[PDB]
Amino acid sequence: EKQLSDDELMTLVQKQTFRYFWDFAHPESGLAHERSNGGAETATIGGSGFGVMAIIVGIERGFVTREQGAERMLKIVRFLSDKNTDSYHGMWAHWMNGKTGKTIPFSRKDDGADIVESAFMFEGLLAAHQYFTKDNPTENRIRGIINNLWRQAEWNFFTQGQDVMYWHWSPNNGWAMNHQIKGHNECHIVYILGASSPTYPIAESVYHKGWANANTFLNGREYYGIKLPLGNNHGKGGPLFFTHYSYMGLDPRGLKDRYADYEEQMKAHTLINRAYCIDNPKGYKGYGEKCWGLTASDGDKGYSAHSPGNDRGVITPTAALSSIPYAPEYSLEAMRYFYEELGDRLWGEYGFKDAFNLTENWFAPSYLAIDQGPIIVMIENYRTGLIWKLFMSHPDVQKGLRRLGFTSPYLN
Repeated sequence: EKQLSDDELMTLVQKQTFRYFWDFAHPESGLAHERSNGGAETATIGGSGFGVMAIIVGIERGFVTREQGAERMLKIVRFLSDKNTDSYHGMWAHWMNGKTGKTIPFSRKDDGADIVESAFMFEGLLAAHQYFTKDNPTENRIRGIINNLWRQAEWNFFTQGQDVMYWHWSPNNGWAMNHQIKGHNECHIVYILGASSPTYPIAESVYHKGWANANTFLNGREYYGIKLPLGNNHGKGGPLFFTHYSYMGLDPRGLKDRYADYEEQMKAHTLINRAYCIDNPKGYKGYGEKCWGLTASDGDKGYSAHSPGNDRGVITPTAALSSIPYAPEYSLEAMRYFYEELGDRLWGEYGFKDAFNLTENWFAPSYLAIDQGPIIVMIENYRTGLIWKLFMSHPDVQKGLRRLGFTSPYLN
């Protein structure tokens, strides 16, 4: 078969992966399954938030019509806002039943609000609020519902009156999960949305003392000749998805606060993760320029948060692919290798399967919402900046970023 151009390849990857969020969505709610080989019943909130962004990409790419996409979006936001769908202080659980809306505990004491998952949902919903701007009954109602959900999200409750934010709260276990959200990981957007709230905002000191002070925050060390501003030391920044989940709507290009240049952060982390793979210090089969990218995913021995400090021989396609706006030539090189060389075993119904290990000759049988979503959306951000422009246009997001001391080309 003749080679696809880069534009053709990108479009095929987006279109095939889009099936996960459109055709494979729960029919009652429009929410995304956590994985293709799990419950029939489980919907994931953070992943569904990526799905919301995937729907906007799909309309713009002509995978569905605007009327179809709006209809689906209305189904989603109606389900999430329904009084019979479980919520806690305006937040949802990590998992819920995709037909009934009842919480499914993620672990024994994690059976209430998950504000990181809910923040990823709001990242998508605020983009959707800024996209569905037509004066017609469906889109008027989409915006109304989203604005009410946004105004009802009680960010400051999750501070317990302290200078930091907590990940969970439960009606049955209160604050027992006791997990402070400390930087620099995937949760940046939680503090930005907290600062942006028109109704339950956090104090600035919550960001500066809670998020911005941790062994895993200021880094500044050099790895393979590259300075990494922030993130885990031993992990050389950590799993690569830390450059994806909060930066689907939040555009890191020209984004700066008193701690970092976020464009530098995302590029440094991506190139270090790649350099680790090229170095291949553990000698795994196939690690290289064509085959790089370590992040959390399924694995031949089970799920793990793979990274240069936890390298188990598993390459995970969402790592390189979703980092496309940060190192496009290198991500396109990995994309083409995954499709053209590994495609007979890695490519299937919903795109690239979750992960593979060439040393153990293993290819994941699964697809995961949280790995598939960023592939669709970050490809689009690279090609047109679509989701970035929508999210960064929201006037509360702009207020929040200013409160926290950010500068950006979107601000002024």
